[PDB]
Amino acid sequence: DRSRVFDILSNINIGWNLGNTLDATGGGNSVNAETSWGNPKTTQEIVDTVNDRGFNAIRIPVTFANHLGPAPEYTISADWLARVKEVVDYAVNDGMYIILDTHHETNYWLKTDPNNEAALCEELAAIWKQLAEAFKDYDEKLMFEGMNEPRMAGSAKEWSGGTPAERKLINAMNKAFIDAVRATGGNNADRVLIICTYGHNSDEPTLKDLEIPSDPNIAVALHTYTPYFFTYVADGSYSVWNGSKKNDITWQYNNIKKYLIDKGIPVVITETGAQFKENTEDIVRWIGDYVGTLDQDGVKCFIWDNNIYHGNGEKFGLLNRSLLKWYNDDIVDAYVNHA
Ligand SMILES: OC[C@H]1O[C@@H](O[C@H]2[C@H](O)[C@@H](O)[C@H](O[C@H]3[C@H](O)[C@@H](O)[C@@H](O)O[C@@H]3CO)O[C@@H]2CO)[C@H](O)[C@@H](O)[C@@H]1O
Ligand SMILES: [Mg+2]
Repeated sequence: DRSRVFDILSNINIGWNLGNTLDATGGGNSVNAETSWGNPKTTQEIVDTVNDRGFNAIRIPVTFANHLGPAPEYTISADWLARVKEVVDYAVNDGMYIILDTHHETNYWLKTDPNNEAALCEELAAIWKQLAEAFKDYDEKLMFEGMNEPRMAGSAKEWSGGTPAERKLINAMNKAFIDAVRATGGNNADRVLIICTYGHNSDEPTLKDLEIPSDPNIAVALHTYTPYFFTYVADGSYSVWNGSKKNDITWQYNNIKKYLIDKGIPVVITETGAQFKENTEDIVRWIGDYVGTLDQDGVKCFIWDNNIYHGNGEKFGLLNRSLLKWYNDDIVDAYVNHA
């Protein structure tokens, strides 16, 4: 019976990622990593704005790698831990629902080599122990997401669910994450712990191989920027949404139902969104089909927002952080009013 996770999650309207921020990897062992990819230092005002618009839930991606001491302790540098805590606290002050993850660890130590299971499991555990300790007293609105898109970068199946041996590794790493957090006690004993598939992929073979922990206070995370060719820019990508491709979303959702929802397993889309391609009207329609699909079973999603809209890059930006204004209110309206 996993109904406690469902009740907690049902309180979310819809979520928002503080993207390209604490996940950013410049600056080395320093708090400047936060601004290394060109975003301003996060403020209470920024979080207020996110919450006030209707995003009562927030994902705070954090890349810890460069702020970790040497193995085997992997001590998180105090300055970095304190800063992460500050940013989390912004959301706590606003009584928001919060996901804390580890993020671009995949650039560093998190390489899904089955033969290195122990070392990977131990490092993940050593990081989450310290995090779980630092957030021991935080209430049930704070959730942990162990990994972000855990995978072997450059591998043939990097972005399509990895290999069978890798997926078994993921199951072991998921288990190590849960184990380390539960062992810290306090509010971490029944805290919602959000696990993931290889690369956060949601294809049937990726889902089929997913070991579901017996721990009843967990949820499964997936990333679905579906369809890829609408949401991203690439050879073969399009910006028109007439509804013809709704099937690609429908098809994928049924697998998620088949393997998770219809077994009573909580599911969360911890990342989704569409890059701006001068196509407000189309994205609004896509949001209707996509989020409306998730709303069929009360599944919540968190929108990726990297604060890139005018300039070059992947245009997932929605909140102009420096002006505390939204880049595109029609798109945002569709998100926050999805119900
Ligand atoms: O999963 C989120 C992740 O997506 C990354 O893009 C991946 C896509 O996930 C994947 O669907 C796509 O597959 C396409 C392939 O790369 C193309 O070359 C072409 O052959 O068609 C495929 C569609 O079946 O690959 C991309 C490659 O990046 C994003 O990079 C990343 O931001 C995000 O986290
Ligand atoms: Mg308690």
